[PDB]
Amino acid sequence: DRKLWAPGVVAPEYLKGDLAGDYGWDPLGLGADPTALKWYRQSELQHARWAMLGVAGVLVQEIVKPDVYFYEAGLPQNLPEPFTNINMGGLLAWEFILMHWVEVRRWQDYKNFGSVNEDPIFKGNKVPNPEMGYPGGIFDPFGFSKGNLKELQTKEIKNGRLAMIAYMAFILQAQATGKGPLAALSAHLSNPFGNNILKNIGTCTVPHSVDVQGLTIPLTCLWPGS
Amino acid sequence: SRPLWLPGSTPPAHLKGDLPGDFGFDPLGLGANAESLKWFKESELVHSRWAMAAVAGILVQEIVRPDVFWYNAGKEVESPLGPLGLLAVEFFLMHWVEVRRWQDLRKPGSVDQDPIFSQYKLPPHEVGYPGGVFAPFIPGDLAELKVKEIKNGRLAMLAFVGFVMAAQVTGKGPIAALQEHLADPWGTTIFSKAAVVPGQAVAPPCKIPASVSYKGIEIPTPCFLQGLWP
Amino acid sequence: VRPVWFPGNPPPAHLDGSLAGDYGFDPLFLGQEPQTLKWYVQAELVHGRFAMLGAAGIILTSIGAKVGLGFPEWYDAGKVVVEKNNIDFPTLMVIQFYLMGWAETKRWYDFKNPGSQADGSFLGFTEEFKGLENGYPGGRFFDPMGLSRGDAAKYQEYKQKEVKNGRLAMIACLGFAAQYAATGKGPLDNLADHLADPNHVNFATNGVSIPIA
Ligand code: CLA
Ligand code: CLA
Ligand code: CLA
Ligand code: CLA
Ligand SMILES: CC(/C=C/C=C(C)/C=C/[C@@]12O[C@]1(C)C[C@@H](O)CC2(C)C)=C\C=C\C=C(C)\C=C\C=C(C)\C=C\[C@@]12O[C@]1(C)C[C@@H](O)CC2(C)C
Ligand SMILES: CC(=C/C=C/C(C)=C/C=C/C=C(C)/C=C/C=C(\C)C=C=C1C(C)(C)C[C@H](O)C[C@@]1(C)O)/C=C/[C@@]12O[C@]1(C)C[C@@H](O)CC2(C)C
Ligand SMILES: CC1=C[C@H](O)CC(C)(C)[C@H]1/C=C/C(C)=C/C=C/C(C)=C/C=C/C=C(C)/C=C/C=C(C)/C=C/C1=C(C)C[C@H](O)CC1(C)C
Repeated sequence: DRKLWAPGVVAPEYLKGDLAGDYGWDPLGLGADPTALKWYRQSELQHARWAMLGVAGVLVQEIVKPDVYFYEAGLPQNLPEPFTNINMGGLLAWEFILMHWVEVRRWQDYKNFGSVNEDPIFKGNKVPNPEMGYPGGIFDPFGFSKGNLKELQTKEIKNGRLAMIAYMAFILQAQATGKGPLAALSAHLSNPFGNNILKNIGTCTVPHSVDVQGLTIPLTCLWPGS
Repeated sequence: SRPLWLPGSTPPAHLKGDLPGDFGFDPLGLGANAESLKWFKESELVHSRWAMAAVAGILVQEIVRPDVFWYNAGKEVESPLGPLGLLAVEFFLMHWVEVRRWQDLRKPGSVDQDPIFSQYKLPPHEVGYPGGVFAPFIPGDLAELKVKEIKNGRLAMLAFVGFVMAAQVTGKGPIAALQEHLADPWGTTIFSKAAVVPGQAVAPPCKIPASVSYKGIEIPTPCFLQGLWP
Repeated sequence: VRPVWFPGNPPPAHLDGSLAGDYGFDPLFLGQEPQTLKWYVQAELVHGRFAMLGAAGIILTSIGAKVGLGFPEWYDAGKVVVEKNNIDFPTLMVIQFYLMGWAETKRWYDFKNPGSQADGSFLGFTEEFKGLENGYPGGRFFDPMGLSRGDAAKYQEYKQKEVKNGRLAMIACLGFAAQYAATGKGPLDNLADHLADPNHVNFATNGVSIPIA
C-alpha cells in the first residue's frame, strides 16, 4: 500500500493495500462503503480498459493513415471502403445487441459472483474466475496470468489510469485546436511557445451540429468558448 | 436449480418451479397472490393459445394468399353471410364457451358434463388443461408437452405483436417484412427507420390509413401508439 | 438514522418513520395531531393520484402534439372536445360531480368510520370496499392485480414509490401551469426549447420569472 499519493498523508481505513494500485487515496470519501467500493473498482477497470483501447486506437489510426481524423472518424463519410456510407442505424443495432449481451453477463458477474461462468449454449467448459473483474480462462489465450497476478494487476491499473488521462487529454487537445495527438505533438515541436495550452484554450473548433444521415448531434466541448 | 430467465438471479419466493414455464420471471411481483396467480396462469394459457393460432393463421394466410393482406383481411373478405350475422354467431358461440371456461375457473369441480348428451362427462382434469375430448392421441410426456406449449405460446405472443408492429410500420405481411430484412439487413431495422436524439425525433411514417370505408359506416384504425413511437 | 428532507435537523415527534415517503418535512407542524395527520395522509395520497394521472395526461397528449398528430395542447383540450364533439358543457360538469360525489363521499365516510362502507348497503359488495388502511383501499376492485397481498416488504416498497412519483407529479402539475402562465406554449415545446439551446431559453431569460432582466 505504501508510497501513497502524497508524502505526508495518512491512508484511509478501507485502503489497506488489498486492491492493486492502492495509494491511500480517495479524498472525496467515495470508497467508504464496501459494496460501493467493489462497483467503483469495476468501473475503474472498465474505464481503464476502454481507455487503453481508446488511446491505442487514436494513436494507431493516424499511424496507418494520418488523413482520416479521429474526431470525425465516426461520421459515415470517413468510414473505410467496405463500410463507407453505411446505415448507422443497423450498425448501432449490431453494437447495441452484441453489447447488451456482454455487459449484462458482466453485470451479473458483479451482482452474483460465480454464477456466471458457464457457456450457456455449450454446457461444458467454464471460465475460472479468480476475482471480480478478471475473468480469464478464454480471456487469457496466452496464459500471462497464473503467475504474479498482483504485479500484472498493478501494471494494468497504472497503464489504464495513464491511458484514461491520456484519452481525456486526446479529446481536449483536439477540441481546442482540431488536431490529432501526434499531430498536436508535432505542432508543439514546431513552435513550442505559440502552439501550447496558451492561446489555444478559449476556442472550440468543434462545430455545433453535424448532420449524420438525418440526425443532428449536439456536439459540445468540455469548456465554454468557441 | 432450475434454469432461469437470467441465470445468476434468484427467483421470487412465489415462483418455486411448480408450474410449467416457471423460470423465475416475475420482477413486478404480480404472481405474489396465490388466488390471482391462477387467473394469471389461465390468461397466459389463453393468450398463448390464441396467439399461436393467430400466428399460424397469419403465416398460412400469407403463404396461400399473397394477394390479400392480413391487417386488411377483415375488410375485403366479402362473406355471403353478412357483416353482422358473423358477429352475432361469433358472439353467442363464444359467450357460451368463455362462460364455460370461466365457470371452470371459478369452481373446478363443477363443469365437466355435456348438458345435452349426459352420458359424456369430462374426466377430473386440471384447471386450464381440459383434455379428454379436447385432447386425443397425446404424444409422450404430458408435462413435457405442457412446457412446450407455454414456450411456443410465449414465442407466438411476442410474434403477434411483432406482426402488428411490422404491419403498422412497413404495412406488409410478415414474410414481406422478412424479405425486406433479407434484401437489405443494415437499412431495414427499426433503428434504421427511427431514432430519437435530444433535439429531434425521427419517427417512422404510418402505413395504415386513419379509416377504412367498409359498407357505409367507417371504422377508425388507430395506428396503435403513433407519436409515442421512436 | 433515517433520511430527512433537511439533513442535520431531527425529525419532529409526531412523524416517526412508518408512513410511506416519510422524510420529516413538517416545519409548520400541521399534522401534529394524529387524526389531522390521518386526514392529510389521505389528502397527500389523493392529490398525488390525481396529479400522476394529470401529469401522464399532459405528457402523453403533448407527445401527441409536435410529432404530427391532431392532438391539441392540454390548455386547449377543454375547448376542442366540447366543440368538436357536440357536448353540452354544464351537463358534463354535473355528471362529473355526480359520479365523483358518489366515489368521494364513500371515501369520506370510510375516513369517519373505517369498518363502514362494507356492510352490503351498496349493490351487494362486502369485502371489495372494506379498505385496508388510510389511503390504501385495496380489495378486488381497487387492486385487481392483487399487489397489496403477497410479499409485504415489496408492498411497502410500492407504497413509498407511489408517494415519490406522486410528489414529483404534484410538482410537475404545479410546473405545467407555471410553464404555461410564463411562456404560453406546450410543455414539450418548452422542453425542446430548453434542449435546442440549453442556455438562454431557461426560466431566467423568460422575462417573467426574474423581473430584473
Ligand atoms: C471514472 C474513473 C475512475 C474510477 C471509477 C476510479 C475508482 C477508484 N479509484 Mg481511481 N483513478 C482514476 C480514475 C478512476 N478511479 C484516474 C484517472 C486516476 C489517475 C489520476 C486514478 C488514480 C487513483 C489512485 C492513485 C487510487 C485510485 C483509487 C480508486 C478507488 C477508490 C476511490 C474511489 O472510491 O473513487 C470512486 C470514484 C468515483 C465514484 C468516480 C467519481 C468521478 C468524479 C465524479 C468525476 C471526476 C472529476 C473530474 C472530471 C476528473 C477530471 C479528469 C480529467 C482531468 C482527466 C476506486 C476503485 C485508490 C485505489 O486503488 O484504492 C483501492 C487509489 O489509491 N485511483
Ligand atoms: C398477457 C399475457 C401473459 C400473462 C397473463 C402471463 C402470466 C404469467 N407469466 Mg408470462 N409471459 C408472457 C405473457 C404473459 N404471462 C410473454 C409474452 C412472455 C414472453 C416474454 C412471458 C414469459 C414468462 C416467463 C419466462 C415466466 C412467465 C411467468 C408468468 C407467471 C407469473 C408472472 C406473473 O405474475 O405474470 C402476471 C402478468 C400479467 C398479468 C401481465 C400484465 C401485463 C401488463 C399489464 C402490461 C405488460 C406490458 C408489456 C411489457 C408489453 C410488451 C410489449 C412487447 C414487448 C410485446 C404468470 C402466470 C413465470 C412463470 O411461468 O411462472 C409460473 C416465468 O418464469 N412468463
Ligand atoms: C405447439 C403448440 C402446442 C403444444 C405443444 C400443445 C400441447 C398440449 N396441449 Mg394445446 N393448444 C395449442 C397448442 C399447443 N398445445 C393451441 C394453439 C390451442 C388452441 C387451439 C391449444 C388448445 C388446447 C386445449 C383446449 C387443450 C390442449 C391440451 C394440450 C395438452 C395435450 C394435447 C397434446 O398432446 O398436444 C400436443 C400438441 C402437438 C403435438 C402440436 C402439434 C401441432 C401440429 C403440427 C399442427 C400445428 C399447425 C396447424 C396447421 C395449426 C392449425 C390447427 C388449428 C389451430 C385449427 C398438451 C400440454 C389439452 C390438455 O391440456 O389436456 C390435459 C386440452 O384440453 N391445448
Ligand atoms: C407509479 C405510481 C404508482 C405506484 C407505484 C402505485 C403503487 C400502489 N398503489 Mg396506486 N395509484 C396510482 C399510482 C401508483 N400506485 C395512481 C395514479 C392512482 C389513481 C388512478 C392510484 C390508485 C390507487 C388505489 C385506488 C389503490 C392503489 C394501490 C396501490 C398499491 C398496490 C398496487 C400496486 O402495487 O401498484 C403497482 C404500480 C405499478 C406497477 C405502476 C403502474 C404501471 C404502469 C406503468 C402505469 C402506467 C400508467 C398509464 C400510462 C395510464 C393508466 C391510467 C389508468 C387509470 C388506466 C401500491 C402501494 C392499492 C392499494 O394500496 O391497496 C391497498 C389501492 O387500493 N393505488
Ligand atoms: C473510458 C474512456 C475512453 C474510452 C474511449 C474509447 C473506447 C474511444 C474510442 C474512439 O477513440 C477511438 C478508439 C477511435 C475514434 O475514431 C472512435 C472513438 C470511438 C472515438 C475514458 C475514461 C476516462 C476517465 C477518466 C479520465 C476518469 C478520471 C477521473 C478522475 C481523475 C477522478 C478521480 C476522483 O474520483 C476519484 C477516482 C476519487 C475521488 O476521491 C477523487 C477524485 C479526484 C474526485
Ligand atoms: C461517450 C460518447 C459517445 C458518443 C456517441 C455518439 C455521438 C454517437 C452517435 C451516434 C450516431 C448515430 C447512431 C446516428 C445514426 C444515424 C441514423 C440512424 C441515420 C438515419 C436515418 C434517420 C434516423 C433520419 C431515419 C431515416 O428514416 C433513415 C435515415 C437512414 O436517414 C461521447 C462523449 C462525448 O461527447 C460527449 C458526451 C461530450 C464531448 O464534449 C466529449 C465526449 C467524451 C467526446
Ligand atoms: C389441441 C390438441 C390436442 C390433441 O390431442 C392433438 C392436437 C389436435 C394435435 C392438438 C392441437 C394442437 C394445435 C392446434 C397446435 C397448434 C400449435 C401452434 C399453432 C403453434 C404455433 C406456434 C407459433 C410460433 C411459436 C410462432 C413463432 C413466430 C415467430 C417467431 C415469427 C417471427 C417473425 C415476426 C415476428 C415478423 C417478421 O416479419 C418475420 C418473422 C420471422 C416471421
